Amino acid sequence: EWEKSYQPPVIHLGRVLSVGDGIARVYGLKSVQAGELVCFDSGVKGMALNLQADHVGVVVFGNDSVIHQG
Amino acid sequence: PAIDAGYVSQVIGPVVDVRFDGELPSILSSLEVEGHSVRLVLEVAQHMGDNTVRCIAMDSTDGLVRGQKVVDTGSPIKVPVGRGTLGRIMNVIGEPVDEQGPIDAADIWSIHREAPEFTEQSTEQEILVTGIKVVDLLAPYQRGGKIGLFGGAGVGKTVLIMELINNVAKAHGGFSVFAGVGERTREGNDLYREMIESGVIKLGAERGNSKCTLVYGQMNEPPGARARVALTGLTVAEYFRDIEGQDVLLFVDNIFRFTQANSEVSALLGRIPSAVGYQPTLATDLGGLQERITTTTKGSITSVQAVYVPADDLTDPAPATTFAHLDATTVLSRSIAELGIYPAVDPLDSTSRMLNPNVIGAEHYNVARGVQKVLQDYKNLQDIIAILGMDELSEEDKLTVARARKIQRFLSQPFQVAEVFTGTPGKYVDLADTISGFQGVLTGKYDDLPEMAFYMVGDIKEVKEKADKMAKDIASRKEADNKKVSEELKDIPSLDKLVSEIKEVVIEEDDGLEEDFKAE
Amino acid sequence: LKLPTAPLQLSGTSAQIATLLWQVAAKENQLDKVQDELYQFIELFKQHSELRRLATDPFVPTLVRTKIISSVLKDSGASEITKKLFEALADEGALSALLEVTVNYEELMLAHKKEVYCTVITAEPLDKLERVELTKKAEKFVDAGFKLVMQEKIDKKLLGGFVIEFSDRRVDMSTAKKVEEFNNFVNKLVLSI
Amino acid sequence: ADAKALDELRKPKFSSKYLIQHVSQKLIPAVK
Ligand SMILES: Nc1ncnc2c1ncn2[C@@H]1O[C@H](COP(=O)(O)OP(=O)(O)O)[C@@H](O)[C@H]1O
Ligand SMILES: [Mg+2]
Repeated sequence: EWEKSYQPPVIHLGRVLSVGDGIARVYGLKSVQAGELVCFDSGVKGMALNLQADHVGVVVFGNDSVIHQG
Repeated sequence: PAIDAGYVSQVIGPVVDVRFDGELPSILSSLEVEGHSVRLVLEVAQHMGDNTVRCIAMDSTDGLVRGQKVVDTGSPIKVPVGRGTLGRIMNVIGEPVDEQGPIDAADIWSIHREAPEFTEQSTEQEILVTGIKVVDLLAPYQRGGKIGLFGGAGVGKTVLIMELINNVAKAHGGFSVFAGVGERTREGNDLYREMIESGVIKLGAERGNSKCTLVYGQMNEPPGARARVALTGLTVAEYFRDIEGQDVLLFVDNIFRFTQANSEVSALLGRIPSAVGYQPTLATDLGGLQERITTTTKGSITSVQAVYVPADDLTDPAPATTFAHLDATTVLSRSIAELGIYPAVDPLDSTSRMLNPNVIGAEHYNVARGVQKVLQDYKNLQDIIAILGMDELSEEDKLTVARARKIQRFLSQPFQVAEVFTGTPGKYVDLADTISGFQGVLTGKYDDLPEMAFYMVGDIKEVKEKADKMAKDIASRKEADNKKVSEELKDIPSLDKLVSEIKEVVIEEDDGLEEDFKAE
Repeated sequence: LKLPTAPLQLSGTSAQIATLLWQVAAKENQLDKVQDELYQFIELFKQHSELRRLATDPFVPTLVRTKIISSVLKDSGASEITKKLFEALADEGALSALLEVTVNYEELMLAHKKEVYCTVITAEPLDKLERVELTKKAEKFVDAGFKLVMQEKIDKKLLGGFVIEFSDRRVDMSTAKKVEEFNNFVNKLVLSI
Repeated sequence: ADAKALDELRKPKFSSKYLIQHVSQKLIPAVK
C-alpha cells in the first residue's frame, strides 16, 4: 500500500545564506509563514521567526553545528 | 482593485510591513489582512520610505505569508461607542468577547484623537470620599481628577482598585468604564461575574440599565493589542464625557502594560533605545494617552489608574514619567505589606494636590500633616531602634514611637472585597470620623490602649471595642470548659452506620483515554 | 507621473533601480533593448580593466568618472534610458551595482515575457517520447498560463526518473530517492512489528 | 539577488555587439 500511494510532493526549498549566533539567514521561502516549522537537510528542525524582505530568519531547534551555508 | 490593495512585505514578530503600489494610508490608520485565520487588524505606525508602511498588528502574526493582500480601511481603529455598550466586554478593535451578540452602536468613534485644549479645561477641587482611611486622610482623591496606585508585584493595587470600584462605583450615579490593560484574564472573568452578581452589569434585553462598560485587552494578548486597549477604554469613556456630557469613572488596570507593550513594539521598529531599555518616545506616548483622561467643562472623567512599578523601583523611568500626570498619588510599598499592614499605602510618599488648607479644611490638613510628622520622626529613628534598642531613647521619642506604632496599625483597614480570603468583615469609614479618630490619637487620648486594638478596625469606636474584646480574652477563663460531648441522646450514630450511609462511586476502567481519542 | 506597474515586486536599493528601469523602458517599450545593453555592459566590465577601475577604486574623483561615462556613452546608438541610467549610476559611484541591478531586471522581464524556467536532471539522454511525456507532468506544477521551458542535465547518481529544478521548488520523481524513501519506510516497521 | 542567479553572468549572454565593439576603441583615449 506504500507504493500504490506514493506521490513525491513538490517542496518549496531555500538556501542558507549565513549561520551563526543561533540564527539561519535563509534565502527564499516566499511561501513560508511567520512561525512555520522548517526542517533543514541535516534533520534538525527550525522556526521561521523573522520573515524579512530579503531573507527568512530561522532559529535552530537544536545544535547548529550541523548546518552549513548552502 | 490593483490600487488600494497592498501586500505584506516583511514580518518581524508583531511588526508587519505592508508595501503599496499607490496611496499609502495615513499613520495611525487600521488595515485588514485578507485570508488570515482571525480578523487581524494592522495599524500603521511609520512610513518606511519605499512605498512601505510599518504596521503594528492587533493580533498574532503567526501564519502571515509575505504575499498576503492587505486592504485599507481609510480610517483609524474605530470602536462602537454609545449607551448601547453599557454592559459589554470589548477587545481592542471593538468586538464583543462576552458572546452576547453585536454591540448596539450609536456612533463609531476612532481611538486616535487630539487631547482637549487649554481653554476647555476645568479647574475644580471637590473631595471624593472612598472609605479607606489612608486615602481619605493623607491623600484625598479629587472628584474628577487622576489617581495612580503605584507599587508592584503583590502589594495589593488590584485588590485596592476592586475596593475602589465597590465603594465609589455604586454610590456615584454616573457611568463607569473598566479598561483592563494587560492584567490577568482570570481577574477580568472574576470582575465580570462579580459585576453581574452585584447588579452594575445586567444581561438580556435590560442590558441598557447597567452602569459599567468593560474593555479588556488582558495579558494574554500580543503587544500590539495591549498598546491600544487603553485608547479604546479612553474612547468609550470620552463618548460619555464629550457627547452624553455626564461624569464617569475610568479604572485603568496596570497602565505600565501600555508603556511595556509600546516598548516591546519599539524594540523591533529599529529605533535606538533610551534609558534602561524602554523606547525613546515614552513621555510623548504617555502624554498623548494621559492628557486625554481629563475633566473638561462639559463632563468629568474620574480615573483610578493602577501603575505597576518594575522590581519595586520608583526611579525607573516608566513610573517616574507617570508621576507627573497624576493629581493624587497612592504609592504602595512591600516593606509595609511585609509588616501585615493592609492596604499597604506608604504614608510618607503618597501625596495629593487636594491636601491643601484652603480646600479640605485646616482641621483635616493639620491632622494629616501631624500624622506625616509623627511617622517621619519615627522613620528617622529606625536604625536606632534596630541596633541600639528601645531602652535608651528619649521620653518624647519613645512616646512618638508608641504613637506611630498605634497610627501605623490604625491606618490599616479590612476591605469589603478582601474578606473572601481573610475572614474579617470590611469597614467603610466616614471622613469626619477618621479625621476625629486621628485627631484623638495625635492629641493622645488613647495612649494606654494596646497597639493590636488599632489593627484592622474601622473607626475610633471599634478600636476601643477590640481592646475590650482582646483584653477580655486574656482574662477570660472557663471552669472545666463545659464540653458535654460524650453520651449524646440519639445524636451520634455508630461508625459503620455512618459508613453504610456513604454512596459508593464506581471506577470507570482505567482513564478511558483511547475511547475518547479515537472519537475525534 | 503615470508609470506601468511591475509584474513582480522585489527587494530594496538595487532591485528598486531595476523596478524603475523596467517601468521606464516599459513606458518606452524597449524592454529587450536595454536588457541587451545591460548584458553588453556586464561583458564590457568583464573585458577591460580601466572600466572596472571606475567601480572598484575609491580614489577616482567623481568628475572624471562622470565625464568618462558621458563621453563614452555619447555614441554607438545607445538608448536614452541606459545613457541616463549610467550617468546617474556613475555620478554616485554605483557602477558596481550594475551586476545586481541587471539580475533583478532579468527576473522582472522573465515575469513579463510570461516565461518561467526549469531544469530536469536525468541519468540517460532523453528520447522524444520521454520528453513530450515529461512536459505534461511538469506543467501541472506551474500555477497559471505560463511558458515553462525545460532545460536538460544528465547525472549518473539517479537510477532513472527525473528531478525538476524550478529554482524555488523541487520535485524529486527519481527512482534513487524512491528506493531511498523505500528503505526508510521498511526500517520504521521492522523496529516496530 | 542570490549567488545562483549571479554566477550565471560569468558566461557571455549579450547576443548583440553594438556597444562593446565601438566603445572599446573609445575608452582608452577617454582614460588618457
Ligand atoms: N486589603 C488587603 N488585605 C489582605 N490582603 C491583601 C489586601 N490587599 C491585597 N492583599 C493581598 O495581595 C494579594 C494580591 O495582590 P494584588 O492586588 O493582586 O496586587 P498585584 O496585582 O500587584 O499582584 C492577595 O493575595 C492578597 O492576599
Ligand atoms: Mg492584579
